[PDB]
Amino acid sequence: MKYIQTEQQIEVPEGVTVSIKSRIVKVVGPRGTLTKNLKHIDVTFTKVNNQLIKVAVHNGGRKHVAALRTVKSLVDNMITGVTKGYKYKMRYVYAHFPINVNIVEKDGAKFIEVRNFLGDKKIRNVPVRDGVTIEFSTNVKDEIVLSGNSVEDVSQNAADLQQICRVRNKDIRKFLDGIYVSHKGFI
Amino acid sequence: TKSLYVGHFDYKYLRFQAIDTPGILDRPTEEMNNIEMQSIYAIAHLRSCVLYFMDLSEQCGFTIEAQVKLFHSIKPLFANKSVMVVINTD
Amino acid sequence: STDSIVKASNWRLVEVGRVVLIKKGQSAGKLAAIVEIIDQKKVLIDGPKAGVPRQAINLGQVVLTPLT
Amino acid sequence: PQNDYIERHIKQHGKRLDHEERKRKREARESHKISERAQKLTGWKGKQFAKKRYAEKVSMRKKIK
Amino acid sequence: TSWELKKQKRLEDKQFKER
Amino acid sequence: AFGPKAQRKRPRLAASNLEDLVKATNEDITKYEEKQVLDAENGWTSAAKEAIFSKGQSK
Amino acid sequence: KYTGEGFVEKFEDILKGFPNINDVHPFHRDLMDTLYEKNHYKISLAAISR
Amino acid sequence: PRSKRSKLVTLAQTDKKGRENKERIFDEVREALDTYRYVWVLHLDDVRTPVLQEIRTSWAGSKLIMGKRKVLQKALGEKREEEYKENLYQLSKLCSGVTGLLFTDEDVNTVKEYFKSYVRSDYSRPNTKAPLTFTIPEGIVYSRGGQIPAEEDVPMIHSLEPTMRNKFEIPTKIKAGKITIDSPYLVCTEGEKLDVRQALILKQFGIAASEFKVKVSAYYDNDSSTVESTNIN
Amino acid sequence: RVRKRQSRRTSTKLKEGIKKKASAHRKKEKKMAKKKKDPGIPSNFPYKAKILEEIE
Amino acid sequence: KYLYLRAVGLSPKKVGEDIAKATKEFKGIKVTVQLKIQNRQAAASVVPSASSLVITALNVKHSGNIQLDEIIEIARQMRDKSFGRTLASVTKEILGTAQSVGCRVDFKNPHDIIEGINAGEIEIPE
RNA sequence: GCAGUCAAGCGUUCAUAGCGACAUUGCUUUUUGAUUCUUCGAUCGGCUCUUCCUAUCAUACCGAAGCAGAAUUCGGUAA
RNA sequence: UUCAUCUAGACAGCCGGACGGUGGCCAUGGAAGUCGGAAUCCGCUAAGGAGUGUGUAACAACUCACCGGCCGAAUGAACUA
Repeated sequence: MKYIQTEQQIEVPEGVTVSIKSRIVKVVGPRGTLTKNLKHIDVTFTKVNNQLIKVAVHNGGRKHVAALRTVKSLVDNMITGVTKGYKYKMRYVYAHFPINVNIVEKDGAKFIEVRNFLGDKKIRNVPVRDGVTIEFSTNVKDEIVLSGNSVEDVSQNAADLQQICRVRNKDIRKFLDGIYVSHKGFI
Repeated sequence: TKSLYVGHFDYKYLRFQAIDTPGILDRPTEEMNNIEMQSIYAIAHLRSCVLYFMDLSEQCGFTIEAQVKLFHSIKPLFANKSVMVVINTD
Repeated sequence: STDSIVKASNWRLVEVGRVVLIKKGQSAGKLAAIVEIIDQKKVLIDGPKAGVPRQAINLGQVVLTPLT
Repeated sequence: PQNDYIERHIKQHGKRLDHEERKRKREARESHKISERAQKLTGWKGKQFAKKRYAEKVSMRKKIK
Repeated sequence: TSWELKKQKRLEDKQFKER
Repeated sequence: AFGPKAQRKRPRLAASNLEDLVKATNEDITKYEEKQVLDAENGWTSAAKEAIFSKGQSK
Repeated sequence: KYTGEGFVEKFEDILKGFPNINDVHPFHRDLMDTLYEKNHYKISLAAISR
Repeated sequence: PRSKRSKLVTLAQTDKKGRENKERIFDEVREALDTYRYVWVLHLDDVRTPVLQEIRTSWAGSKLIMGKRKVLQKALGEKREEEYKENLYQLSKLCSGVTGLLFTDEDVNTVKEYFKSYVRSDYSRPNTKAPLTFTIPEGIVYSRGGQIPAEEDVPMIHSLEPTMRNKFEIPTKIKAGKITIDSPYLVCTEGEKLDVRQALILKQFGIAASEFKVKVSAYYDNDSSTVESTNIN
Repeated sequence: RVRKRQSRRTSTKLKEGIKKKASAHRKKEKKMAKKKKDPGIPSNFPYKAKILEEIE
Repeated sequence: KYLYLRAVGLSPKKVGEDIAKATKEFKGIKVTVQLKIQNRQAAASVVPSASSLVITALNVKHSGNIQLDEIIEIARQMRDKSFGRTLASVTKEILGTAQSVGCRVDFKNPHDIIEGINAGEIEIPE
């Protein structure tokens, strides 16, 4: 009904620094820095005092209000990622064929290399995204951890991993081989 | 087990088939269930040898008297079937 | 220099005391002060100094000044 | 083969790692996709979809009654 | 008494319904 | 009878005097073997019937 | 004619694909009788045939 | 009328109570105040119904009224003006959470000694450290999970492996119907403020190794019409 | 590869026939035709308790 | 230790006759049994159940005429744990079990005798 | 199709008139896949060659199925 | 538009309770709230179905129905256009 003004609050801890011209957002903290463009959104920003940033929408509808809330959520994710970080643990399973997971540096591009998935000679290559670090978890069988500050890049890379090793033309009730996300969380 | 299960092996360059059957109770036989009538029809029809396992022991949750009772109950099927008994350890 | 530098984006706001310039009508270039707010589009203005009658008016007929 | 082999297999190994989450998410997205099929599926398929939905509404009404 | 306003109007609603 | 519900544990097609079903099974096996030799493939076929033999038959 | 042909193709796939519970072997016959109730079996298949 | 969440309706027998139940509790406490001599407040934040039933069966003559804090506050009186008897909001303010308000005609010291000598076993109830420490063995896990000789217990049911793997965050595999792990998972240490999933792990393994002893705060006598505060556990 | 699109041009024969269809249906409905509860004092009206007083 | 092997109509053989000789003449009914298990010794004895006690006091069917005093003796038999204040309430608790069994207490349905109890036409000796 | 049952709603300013969506009963011939299968009065079909539609037979990619694999069934995009 | 809930705290979330006779009766190889048939009662309660679904060979465990704690002000359903 054209709400005259709607507001959302964004809390900033002490170590974090937030810089916002028109709708570009830069967030700097211990773990690094992050940037995001929100010029598609048509909202208004303002600051109260070094710990509280308000986002406002004037004379808008349901979709505009939803955009306000999701903007708040995105900035909160940026702050959490620059402060603590995001860590996704994935486990790869097999019944007969041991899946061999390695890393290769090809033209300085950091590809993840999967071999012998369900007994195939094809070599599945997944490009690692910038701001993502892979390590093979020690003392835990067949687990790989993706760490970073961009939840988007981390989760999308994990999704690429679990999608590239999909099973084709076989009953999944029987064939359980694959790579699956075991855990999501912080560092 | 509620069904018949089959296995194969090769002995003396010949394929044999072993059949595990779920169970029989002593059951005066004008009332019995479709799980035991599988066992009965299998023992009656096929041209096999037949191995009765006794398990001479307090285990099994079943007494030796009941075991020999079942054997004596179903021995009419055994009239042409090449029977052996195995004790699996007064 | 590690404090937040969020912009402001100043705006001329519709508020009681906000003075406005009437760009079309019988007044046609006179000043008046918003005294009350009827809705998003209508307000009540009053200029006795320049001589405009107290009235309800749409905001398209006026233009807000930075003065209040 | 030979009996309920997949039931045995599920008892022994178990269904997948990503089975329950995906089922929950399918049940959640079904609410969106039902309306998606309503505003789409031009023609006979949309007509049949509407028929089915009406019958399902009547069934649940009678059940609650 | 921000809640009490609503509480009073609910009660007057009830009075009207009774009458 | 059959299904997930299946309120049917025992039959009514039941012979008593347990030797009787043995007498039955042997009779049935003998009858079966008899029918086998009574009514008694490898990757060749027989040619088509000529269309002239169906001339009396017509709408 | 097409609607008739579809139904009879489908029903023929049921009738020919399913076994004749008589006419197979006494062992399989008795097994499938105690499993599926031969009477119900034959009655359903006769319903489809008619 | 659209773009809402649909309420998942289900068809059960029981139905909500409403204001009639609360008015009934109100009248009950107010008519029991006139009847009995002493009235007590008991903080029972996390209980078992068999424990509460034991406490109730301990005396059929005395009354115990549970219910909503704000309803009992109104029955007693939260303001010094709004009150049933004198110096009663002084008692009513003590109620903190789940309060079981007891009425009796029995001596003060019997109650005082009973509700400090009464102690039972209970789960560790998260946001409360547990006096135990558990490394699960690094082989096959059993229904008690490292509490008795495994030759007594059986392996837990395969249906719990999704739960253990996802909700409890345990690293879990299964070789045939048995659940299995590679290394001994430590769950808790003594003097460690417990969390929800640790509590659920101990509950699943069946560990009631926490001391439930009911706390009593205050006490009010009708003839004297005075309050008296005694934190006794 | 996008497919065809129906046309919105009205081709006069159709609008004549529709006029005749409706002129016939109106007569048919008029022929079949040959074979209150006041809603009250609605809520959200703040001064509703005053209309109950002009009665006597 | 303790186990429950109800199962009626280590050393798992001698426990069979130890259980049967807890139900020598009575019961011929599916009663509940508690087995106190020492080293390999099965001290087995019946734990009282309301349904089995009722069916002693009386496809199969039930019509009892339990006479209103055998139910009181049953209520005395298992007012032990009972989670209930008075025998006058445990009797209702047992009359419900009788209603579920399908018996006929004295000559009426036991819910009508619960009505007579809580109305003040039937007395209970406390 | 005919004749019915029920009832979500509609309901001369009708409570006990009427209308009535979705469901559902009977008739069609049978219960044990033996049915020998069995036709009953219409006032076109065949060459060369081009294009178009999709309401997809095959090929391509997917979804669901007691889909072990193999093969197959149902369906979505696709001319 | 109508009907309902709400500072004696509504809706959503988390947490806890979710009991006792009782593993209610028939049935069965086994079925304990949840393959099925028919009862569907009382007790203690703040509330807790002889049980809403997942599950187990059976128990277990989880869940909702219902109650309570934290949260602190509006909310839900059916209709019409």
